Amino acid sequence: LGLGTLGGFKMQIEDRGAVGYARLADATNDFIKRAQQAPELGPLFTSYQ
Amino acid sequence: MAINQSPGANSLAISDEVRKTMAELKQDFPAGVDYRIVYDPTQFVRSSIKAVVHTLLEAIALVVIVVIVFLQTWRASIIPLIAVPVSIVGTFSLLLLFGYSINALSLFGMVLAIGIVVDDAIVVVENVERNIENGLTARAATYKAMQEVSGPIIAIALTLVAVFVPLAFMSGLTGQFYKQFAMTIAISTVISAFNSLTLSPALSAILLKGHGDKEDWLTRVMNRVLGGFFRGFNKVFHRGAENYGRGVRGVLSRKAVMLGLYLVLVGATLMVSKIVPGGFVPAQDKEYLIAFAQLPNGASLDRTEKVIRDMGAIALKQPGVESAVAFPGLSVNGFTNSSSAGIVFVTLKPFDQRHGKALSAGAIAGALNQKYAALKDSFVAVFPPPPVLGLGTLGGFKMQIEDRGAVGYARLADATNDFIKRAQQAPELGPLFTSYQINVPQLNVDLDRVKAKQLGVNVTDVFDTMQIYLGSLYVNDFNRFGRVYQVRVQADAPFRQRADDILQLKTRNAAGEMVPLSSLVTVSPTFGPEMVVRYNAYTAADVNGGPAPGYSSGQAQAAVERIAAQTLPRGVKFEWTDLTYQQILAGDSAFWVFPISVLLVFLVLAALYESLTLPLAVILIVPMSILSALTGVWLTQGDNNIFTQIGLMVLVGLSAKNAILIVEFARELEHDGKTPFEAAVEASRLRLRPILMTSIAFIMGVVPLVLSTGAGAEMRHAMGVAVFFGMLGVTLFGLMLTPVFYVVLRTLAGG
Amino acid sequence: MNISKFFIDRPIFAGVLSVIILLAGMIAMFLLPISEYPEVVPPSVIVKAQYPGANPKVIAETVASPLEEQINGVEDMLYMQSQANSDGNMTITVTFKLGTDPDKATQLVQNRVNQALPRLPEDVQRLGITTVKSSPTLTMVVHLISPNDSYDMTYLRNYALINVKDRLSRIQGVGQVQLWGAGDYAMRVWLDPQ
Amino acid sequence: LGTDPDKATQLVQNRVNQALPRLPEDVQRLGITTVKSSPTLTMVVHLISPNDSYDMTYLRNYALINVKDRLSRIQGVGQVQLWGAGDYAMRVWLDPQKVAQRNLTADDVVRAIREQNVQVAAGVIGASPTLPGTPLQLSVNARGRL
Amino acid sequence: MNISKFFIDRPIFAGVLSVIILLAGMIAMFLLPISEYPEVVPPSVIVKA
Amino acid sequence: QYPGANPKVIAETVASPLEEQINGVEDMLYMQSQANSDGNMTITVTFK
Ligand SMILES: CCCCCCCCCCCCO[C@@H]1O[C@H](CO)[C@@H](O[C@H]2O[C@H](CO)[C@@H](O)[C@H](O)[C@H]2O)[C@H](O)[C@H]1O
Ligand SMILES: CCCCCCCCCCCCO[C@@H]1O[C@H](CO)[C@@H](O[C@H]2O[C@H](CO)[C@@H](O)[C@H](O)[C@H]2O)[C@H](O)[C@H]1O
Ligand SMILES: CCCCCCCCCCCCO[C@@H]1O[C@H](CO)[C@@H](O[C@H]2O[C@H](CO)[C@@H](O)[C@H](O)[C@H]2O)[C@H](O)[C@H]1O
Repeated sequence: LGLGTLGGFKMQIEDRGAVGYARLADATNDFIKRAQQAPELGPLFTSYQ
Repeated sequence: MAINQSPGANSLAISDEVRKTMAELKQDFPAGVDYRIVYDPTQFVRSSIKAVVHTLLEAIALVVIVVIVFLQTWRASIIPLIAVPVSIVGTFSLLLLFGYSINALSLFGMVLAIGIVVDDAIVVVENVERNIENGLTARAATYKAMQEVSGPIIAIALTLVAVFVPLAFMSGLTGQFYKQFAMTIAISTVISAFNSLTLSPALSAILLKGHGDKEDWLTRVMNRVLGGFFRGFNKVFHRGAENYGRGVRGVLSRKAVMLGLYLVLVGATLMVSKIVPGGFVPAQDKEYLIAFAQLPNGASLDRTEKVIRDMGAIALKQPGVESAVAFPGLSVNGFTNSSSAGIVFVTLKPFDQRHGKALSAGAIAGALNQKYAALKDSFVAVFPPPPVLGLGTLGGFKMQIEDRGAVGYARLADATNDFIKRAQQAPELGPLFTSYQINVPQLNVDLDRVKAKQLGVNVTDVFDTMQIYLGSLYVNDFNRFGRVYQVRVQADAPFRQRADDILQLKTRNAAGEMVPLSSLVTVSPTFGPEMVVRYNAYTAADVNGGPAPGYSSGQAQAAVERIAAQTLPRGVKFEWTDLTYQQILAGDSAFWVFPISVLLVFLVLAALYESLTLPLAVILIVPMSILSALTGVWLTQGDNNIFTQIGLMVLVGLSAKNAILIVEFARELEHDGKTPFEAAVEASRLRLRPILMTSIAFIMGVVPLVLSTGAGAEMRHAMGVAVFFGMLGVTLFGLMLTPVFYVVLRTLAGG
Repeated sequence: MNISKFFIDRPIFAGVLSVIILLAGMIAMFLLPISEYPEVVPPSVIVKAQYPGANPKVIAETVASPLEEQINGVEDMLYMQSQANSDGNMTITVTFKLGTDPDKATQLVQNRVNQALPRLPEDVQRLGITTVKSSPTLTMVVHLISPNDSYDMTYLRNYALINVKDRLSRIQGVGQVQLWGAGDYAMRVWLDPQ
Repeated sequence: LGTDPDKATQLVQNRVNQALPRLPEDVQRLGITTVKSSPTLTMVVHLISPNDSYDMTYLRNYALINVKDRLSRIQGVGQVQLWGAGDYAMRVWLDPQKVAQRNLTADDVVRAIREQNVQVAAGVIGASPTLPGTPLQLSVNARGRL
Repeated sequence: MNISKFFIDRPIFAGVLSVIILLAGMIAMFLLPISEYPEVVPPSVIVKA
Repeated sequence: QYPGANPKVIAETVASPLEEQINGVEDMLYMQSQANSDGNMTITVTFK
């Protein structure tokens, strides 16, 4: 209890430059789509709504 | 941005990481924003590390040279070559275990320890080689030499621990420094002893050539290339050995005259101990100066920023100066904010850089003080930085005169100026200065309370108007880039620059009428303090002063204490507060540290010799090395600072080692049926060579620290000549006096 | 006495011991603290409070004085001094006996300060009081600079605060990052009292 | 037994701090204190008036002002505790008949004391930022507390 | 199975060990905590209001 | 708790000042705040 799928990573996209919550979601969705276009990662899910 | 490290941190790791982070962040800097590493004092410890590393290599090379000259086998020199690094490098692990650190003091401890570790290796390899020169084989001569010295090796380790480890148990700041020196040396001593019993003899058994078995690859060439030098040095060394034997015989004949000279020299040791002025931690160029600006009391910060900029520009035109780090508004009293004061930290170019003779930290500071003297809007003085950041005064006092009886700011100020006024008479005390100021201009505002309440005006309304307009109330927070930032309202700049701007402020009465404070308040000029300092919950005024460094602190503090008992009015007492209050708490351990350590060394020696008198033959020799060292510092007119004291301690240790082996050799010769006279002479002759080997190794190490002009060679030569004289005396007194003591104590053993 | 016999006959055993001695020494060399001097300055706790506009006497007696009443008598306290300035800042330095643990002292001083805290004026409470262990060891000084005056002191401090300070503060043995300079950004409302 | 007194005090202090906002306002204003019990009594020293010249509250105040903190700074002394009369206070003893005579509530007089016994942040003249070559920075003094 | 042989023959060594024991005890005598009892009352914390 | 307050309002007027003060505690690995629509605010500070 306390490990969270250890054969995996977790990361943080941070709004450091006053972009919007909406523009922040835009950045994360561009990142997820581009990470699907790189053939080295698996499925990337978020909980950001 | 001041980055401050945690206890047990790595200055070097932090500094490199800061520089790497800054280089990464500068890539996001908007054009017109930059960074500068203004002051990076970790470079100091870095040079100290190089200081050790280089000094170690020099020393290893030196001992090899000495061994090649005396023992004339390149194979014998591998014994120090491996033993010394193993001991020194190994020290770090025990240093870690005891939660010590690599600081400048402990590195200096290591450089002094290099001498003791090198002496250990010389003693073991010279003994084995001497037995071999008596025709034994490597294995057999190693056995015999180790039976000769392994007992003394353990006893000298214990004696060195007994000298040094008690020092680590002192109290206060002195104790905290000695702790580093002594723990480092003690660890190295124990490790070197262990190597002296296991690794050095095993190496010399497997590497020293016995009679026969010569030439192999390098020995033949070495003899070919250096045979003339070998033969000449052997000739002169032979000559010196027999003249020394004659000298020992002469002194042993006039043993009573020798004792007389020794009593004279003990007196001279006391005299030179009291003639050389005491010190604690010498002044080091820390690569910056601190210029202070104090304008006339109550001056505005804009006036101060102009004075500070002028000072900075002046410094920037001064040679050797690298930067002007300026803070208009920064007060020396507490690093708090004052309108009329400011600081410029003048950083200097690197010491090896174009700092020359006339371009030094003291010279730069004197020039800046002269030029700043022609800034007449302010008092300016540029001062040298503290040697250790956090303690300051370095042989001076500071105390707090306290108003314990509600005597008021004014009467307390009168009392403190009266104290300064009686104390500058003549008790050797110096320029006692204070920082307690109660004549900064101010404004007094009188509120007619009844008149306000008759006008329908609330007294809280009057004060709230004064605060919000003149003192700027903080209202609530507002959000910007998700972060909070404080809205603050205040009267505008034009409306508060000026006393009667108070009078134009209007509150409102209960009726709704704007009443101006011109009609309910009076504004008058007055004087007050800018900073109230309350020490130990008492409003207090500091005074600091002291005697010159060739005077101590206790007599000065007795003078101030007497003066205060004479001068302080009713209800105004005083307390000490800093290094002086901390010392006053300390029971001066030293009065028990040195007796305990001499008693411990006596006991260790007593066990080794099974004699109650032979330990004296060692102990009675140690005052002389003190004399040798102190006259050295006296001949350069330096001071007895803690660095030179730990040097003094290692010198007493070295002299004790030499004496212990001389005496133990004489004892075993006497147990072989020799009269004390011939036992003393034969032992002294036997031990002469290794003692000379160590002495010569040190003196050749001292030669480069004397021929180093133009460089950072103030402290190099400063401890250089001290070590030359300390070595000369250690050797001379040991060889000329330990035989005398042995025979005297030995013929005062029974009957 | 032949304590050396066993090794004279076994040079490899003796070498193995010294190589172990050496290896441990090199390991510790790369694990030790590095610093210019040891911990020599007695530890202290620092309490900071603003009372903007209040005279240093008002700050001394209605802000600093109650806090000292609560702080006074904390265990292992060597001495204490408060300092109130005309710019409205109040700073108490409680110095503890050498060898006190800085963290235990700060926790004691924090408790005392909390006991006193409701005794402070509302404005001093609203701005907040802070109690921190002083980290006396200065590693290095980094300045942000505007070399062509593009940006001003408050801008530079704000930049340091937003992008720079925390990266530095996270390094490893860095105990404190202290900014010295102009004030941070604020919304100022400058009344024309007329 | 054997729990560490200082950590235990720290834990209880954290918990009491959590509880604090649930307390009535008045208990908050007077304050809470959380302190480790130091059970080991070394000695008890009395302040005394041997001919009744000074009373218990004077004596306790004197202990508080002059004696307690010095004794508490002796090495190994963990706590000095005063046992006796209350510390000094400015007491206003209301005559409720008279207070009603002027048609006033006790609430009203308490508000008057809060209004008229209060420090003032009187401000600073010529403080930064200022426009011209304003020569001085003058702080303002004004009697607020009685 | 007896060590004392070594010390019978070297009385000064035996004395040195014992005098060191004595000296250690004297130093400690002047460093020890002194009270009528040990810490037997369980520690307690007190909150006042 | 900040009952009724919007998660953005909680994140910006509650979480943000608390984290600006918490920021820089010794040996702090990282921190996360989480504001929920039911009015709750939760900060987790993970240490070394
Ligand atoms: C044989 C005698 C030897 C005498 C030894 C004297 C003590 C030597 C101390 C060894 C250093 C231990 O501490 C270690 O220092 C190094 C640099 O040396 C620091 O290193 C840091 O600074 C250097 C600067 O050049 C960088 O290249 C490196 O990447 C960085 O991490 C390490 O982070 C730290 O772990
Ligand atoms: C910090 C507190 C430390 C407390 C302990 C102090 C003890 C100090 C120990 C020093 C070592 C003593 O070690 C002792 O050395 C002497 C050398 O004089 C040896 O004795 C030697 O002298 C005798 C003379 O009769 C010779 O005949 C013999 O061949 C030789 O070995 C002992 O056999 C050895 O045991
Ligand atoms: C391998 C060998 C190691 C050698 C070890 C040498 C250790 C020497 C330790 C010296 C200790 C100095 O430390 C100091 O000791 C003295 C001894 O009483 C104490 O001093 C105390 O002694 C007196 C005796 O009347 C008391 O009345 C007084 O209250 C106090 O001053 C200090 O509180 C302690 O700090």
